[PDB]
Amino acid sequence: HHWGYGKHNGPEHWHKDFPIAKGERQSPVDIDTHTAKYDPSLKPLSVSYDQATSLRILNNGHAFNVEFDDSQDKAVLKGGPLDGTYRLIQFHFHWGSLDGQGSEHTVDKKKYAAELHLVHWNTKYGDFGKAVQQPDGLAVLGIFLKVGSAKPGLQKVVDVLDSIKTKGKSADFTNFDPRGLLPESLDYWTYPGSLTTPPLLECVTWIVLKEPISVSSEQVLKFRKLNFNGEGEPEELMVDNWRPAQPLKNRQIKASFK
Ligand SMILES: NS(=O)(=O)c1ccc(CCN(Cc2ccco2)C(=O)CN(CCC(=O)O)CCc2ccccc2)cc1
Ligand SMILES: NS(=O)(=O)c1ccc(CCN(Cc2ccco2)C(=O)CN(CCC(=O)O)CCc2ccccc2)cc1
Ligand SMILES: [Zn+2]
Repeated sequence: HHWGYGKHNGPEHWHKDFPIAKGERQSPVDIDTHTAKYDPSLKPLSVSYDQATSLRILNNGHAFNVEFDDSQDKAVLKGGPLDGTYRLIQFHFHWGSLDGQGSEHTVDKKKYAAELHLVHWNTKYGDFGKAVQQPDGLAVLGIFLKVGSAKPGLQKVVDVLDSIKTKGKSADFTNFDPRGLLPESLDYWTYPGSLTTPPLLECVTWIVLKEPISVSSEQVLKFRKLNFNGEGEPEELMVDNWRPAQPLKNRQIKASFK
């Protein structure tokens, strides 16, 4: 795999090794708020993270993942548009080189500074690798970040990043509560889509929260000090690791709220 976010290996090149990049349900997308229809049949989300067990934080060369114990139903997402139970496996972010870009989804073409993805897999498929082969295999909860006041629940993440500066580095990251990354409201938009990085599999029910979280300039500046490169290689700052909006095609975005 030699895909990335550079001019020579970025999103416009991905289709050559991953032809599904030009598929019928690719993500992210622009959320046109006036065209999304309230669906009164959608249920409230059930975010049940009380028993979450975080384990480790990894710089994988594309972002950093906070990984969870998903060998039992400890942190799960249910309800909303979902049938059944989806286990939290990891979260990560996408962010920009400046505050005016970074998110993958957009809202009436507005780009946020960053976007958090809480990744969950449908337990009816037994493991994540099986789930990604199914149209309802994953549920990703997407949360926009804007720059303003600090997010206290993000600080423990920010302060460990110095220890995973380069690709392949990891660190213990136990006892982290992902509930501190949520906004107050769970109002959301939802639509069927894909992974936003290769292999771009069309296996995701996207649930994008309407309310952004606020993070401080200092917090996002620390994201931007990470490296795409490995240790002992010339520095390539980990910034602009977002895929732009893709064609909506034959899909409808539904809103949980009027
Ligand atoms: N899956 S895809 O999107 O369709 C996709 C896959 C491959 C490429 C080409 C990658 N390119 C262009 C590039 C991209 C960024 C800069 O230059 C390279 O030059 C190859 N080279 C650096 C690629 C890399 O690892 O970044 C690695 C091979 C190599 C050989 C010998 C010694 C060391 C390394 C582009 C897109
Ligand atoms: N931005 S996004 O849309 O939210 C989004 C985009 C990409 C991914 C990546 C998913 N991938 C790559 C992948 C795997 C299969 C297809 O694709 C992995 O997680 C790979 N992982 C190893 C590297 C690692 O995780 O350390 C193993 C996953 C696994 C396989 C089998 C059983 C259990 C777990 C997640 C969310
Ligand atoms: Zn993501």
